[PDB]
Amino acid sequence: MALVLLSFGVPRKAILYPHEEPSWSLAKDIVFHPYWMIFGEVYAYEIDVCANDSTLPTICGPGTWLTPFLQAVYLFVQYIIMVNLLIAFFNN
Amino acid sequence: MALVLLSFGVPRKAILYPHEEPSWSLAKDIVFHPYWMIFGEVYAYEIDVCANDSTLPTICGPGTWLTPFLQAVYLFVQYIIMVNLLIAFFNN
Ligand SMILES: CCCCCCCC/C=C/CCCCCCCC(=O)O[C@@H](COC(=O)CCCCCCCCCCCCCCC)COP(=O)([O-])OCC[N+](C)(C)C
Ligand SMILES: CCCCCCCC/C=C/CCCCCCCC(=O)O[C@@H](COC(=O)CCCCCCCCCCCCCCC)COP(=O)([O-])OCC[N+](C)(C)C
Ligand SMILES: CCCCCCCC/C=C/CCCCCCCC(=O)O[C@@H](COC(=O)CCCCCCCCCCCCCCC)COP(=O)([O-])OCC[N+](C)(C)C
Ligand SMILES: CCCCCCCC/C=C/CCCCCCCC(=O)O[C@@H](COC(=O)CCCCCCCCCCCCCCC)COP(=O)([O-])OCC[N+](C)(C)C
Ligand SMILES: CCCCCCCC/C=C/CCCCCCCC(=O)O[C@@H](COC(=O)CCCCCCCCCCCCCCC)COP(=O)([O-])OCC[N+](C)(C)C
Ligand SMILES: CCCCCCCC/C=C/CCCCCCCC(=O)O[C@@H](COC(=O)CCCCCCCCCCCCCCC)COP(=O)([O-])OCC[N+](C)(C)C
Ligand SMILES: CCCCCCCC/C=C\CCCCCCCC(=O)O[C@@H](COC(=O)CCCCCCCCCCCCCCC)COP(=O)([O-])OCC[N+](C)(C)C
Ligand SMILES: CCCCCCCC/C=C\CCCCCCCC(=O)O[C@@H](COC(=O)CCCCCCCCCCCCCCC)COP(=O)([O-])OCC[N+](C)(C)C
Ligand SMILES: C[C@@H]1CC[C@@]2(OC1)O[C@H]1C[C@H]3[C@@H]4CC=C5C[C@@H](OCCC(CO)CO)CC[C@]5(C)[C@H]4CC[C@]3(C)[C@H]1[C@@H]2C
Ligand SMILES: C[C@@H]1CC[C@@]2(OC1)O[C@H]1C[C@H]3[C@@H]4CC=C5C[C@@H](OCCC(CO)CO)CC[C@]5(C)[C@H]4CC[C@]3(C)[C@H]1[C@@H]2C
Ligand SMILES: [Ca+2]
Repeated sequence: MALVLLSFGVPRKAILYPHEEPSWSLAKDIVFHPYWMIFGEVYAYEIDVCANDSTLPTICGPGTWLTPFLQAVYLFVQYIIMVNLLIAFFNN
Repeated sequence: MALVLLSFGVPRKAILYPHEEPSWSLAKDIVFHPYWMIFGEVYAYEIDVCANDSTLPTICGPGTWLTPFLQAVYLFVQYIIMVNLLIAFFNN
């Protein structure tokens, strides 16, 4: 579940923030939001940053349309596969 | 699950609110938010109170960077261990 977390956070930060200097904040940002998605937080108005109801309208830029597809795959793997695999692990 | 709740609420209130007089509101605040986290509410914009998108920007202060780590551990224990232990209890 932690490798799936990093498989999503690194491209999302890379696509949405293309103009970053090296900083230890990059370690925070690739882990932070994808972790809280395991626990119910979809960040509904930060998906599709180029939409009209977005709370991150300045992050809209070249290629940020990829991130809704990335997050759809992420949560399918996390809730629908890995959380239910973990329920099933405990039962048996 | 109730002791894990108090193991998290007391330090979060202590770290984020260091200048409190004795009041019965302290009994409320160490229980209130950690309980609603069991039920889907991550309080996404109150995590990392020193961030730019925070809804509690005046709570930023010395040592408030500890609370995202505390809440990550809390919800791992609550959903991923204790809720699934309770699903498994009912099944068997
Ligand atoms: C629930 C616990 C996880 C939570 C963290 C707390 C851990 C608490 C304690 C846990 C007890 C440890 C259990 C046994 C393992 C022993 C040490 C070890 O690492 O060994 C393995 C090497 O490790 C690897 O091959 C992978 C190393 C990556 C670890 C990164 C942690 C990511 C999860 C972090 C969470 C991210 C959350 C994001 C997703 C929600 C190999 O195993 P071994 O050494 O051969 O020993 C195995 C058994 N034996 C002795 C019979 C051989
Ligand atoms: C999975 C992959 C993860 C990534 C790996 C790489 C990790 C590299 C880590 C690098 C950390 C060091 C770089 C920063 C230097 C300190 C200054 C700093 O940033 O201060 C900030 C807090 O942050 C801290 O004080 C540091 C946080 C320390 C804990 C980091 C955990 C790393 C390992 C895991 C251990 C976990 C425990 C369990 C272990 C078994 C304070 O500033 P601010 O918050 O920005 O707020 C600004 C406003 N203010 C001035 C009012 C404050
Ligand atoms: C024991 C079992 C093993 C656990 C696994 C490993 C644990 C993960 C370890 C991660 C390493 C830690 C990442 C932070 C790096 C340092 C941050 C820093 O220097 O500055 C930041 C401080 O911010 C913080 O100190 C808060 C960090 C975020 C909380 C992480 C919660 C854990 C979620 C994940 C848990 C699952 C992880 C899944 C693994 C893939 C801010 O940046 P700054 O430049 O200081 O200031 C910017 C100013 N600004 C804020 C105003 C904009
Ligand atoms: C689902 C129910 C819990 C919900 C609350 C409602 C309770 C409803 C009713 C429940 C019926 C009671 C079942 C049996 C126990 C009898 C009384 C008792 O306490 O006995 C135990 C002492 O108690 C302790 O050792 C711990 C005391 C702390 C209780 C605090 C409540 C926290 C949960 C609150 C929720 C926080 C939620 C936060 C997390 C989500 C010892 O047991 P005993 O006395 O020896 O008897 C056991 C069996 N015997 C007779 C065979 C020996
Ligand atoms: C787990 C650890 C928990 C902590 C333990 C310590 C507990 C100590 C408890 C202390 C309560 C007494 C102190 C306050 C005095 C009354 C005045 C007051 O605050 O009024 C407020 C409401 O609140 C109340 O009226 C009181 C709430 C009573 C229920 C508390 C449950 C305690 C035990 C559990 C029983 C649960 C049932 C199940 C039992 C089996 C009204 O004011 P306000 O809301 O601020 O709004 C202001 C605006 N206004 C003026 C328009 C209103
Ligand atoms: C039966 C089975 C056992 C159950 C277990 C024990 C139950 C827990 C018992 C907790 C004790 C009660 C805590 C409140 C204390 C009194 C509040 C007070 O005096 O004032 C507050 C009134 O606020 C309220 O009256 C609302 C209290 C919060 C709701 C609690 C929901 C239960 C969540 C947890 C359930 C799981 C608990 C898990 C256990 C760890 C406000 O403060 P004030 O100073 O009056 O005014 C401030 C003004 N202001 C509001 C404008 C800012
Ligand atoms: C393939 C599956 C079936 C789908 C069929 C239908 C789709 C066909 C497939 C792919 C469509 C690719 C082009 C679409 C972009 C058009 C709009 C656009 O300009 O967007 C952006 C650029 O976008 C680019 O420059 C494209 C970047 C390359 C993407 C590499 C493959 C992505 C899919 C993975 C590989 C596929 C396999 C994945 C596994 C399933 C916007 O940037 P801009 O142009 O500068 O806009 C102005 C911005 N400004 C105003 C801020 C300055
Ligand atoms: C250790 C695990 C691996 C992590 C490695 C990397 C991290 C290395 C470890 C720890 C880093 C500790 C220092 C980081 C703070 C730097 C930034 C800073 O100033 O932050 C705060 C102060 O912070 C303090 O004064 C530190 C408080 C002591 C923390 C005690 C241990 C915490 C971790 C538990 C023990 C560890 C074991 C836990 C089990 C895993 C900000 O306060 P300030 O300075 O006044 O800022 C100005 C504020 N003003 C503008 C509002 C006025
Ligand atoms: C197998 C996994 C692949 C992904 C990953 O885990 C292992 O690989 C790790 C390597 C880390 C980087 C290493 C070095 C630096 C340089 C530093 O430079 C200080 C700049 C400035 C501070 O303000 C000086 O003042 C900033 C941080 C950065 C870029 C790390 C970011 C996180 C990274 C990408 C980690 C990530 C979670
Ligand atoms: C084993 C567990 C350890 C944690 C815990 O449970 C048991 O221990 C309990 C003890 C409680 C405190 C006892 C006394 C007071 C003094 C009172 O003084 C009136 C001030 C003002 C009112 O406005 C006068 O006007 C304010 C409340 C406070 C600090 C309690 C807070 C909650 C505490 C910390 C409880 C907490 C849930
Ligand atoms: Ca939910």
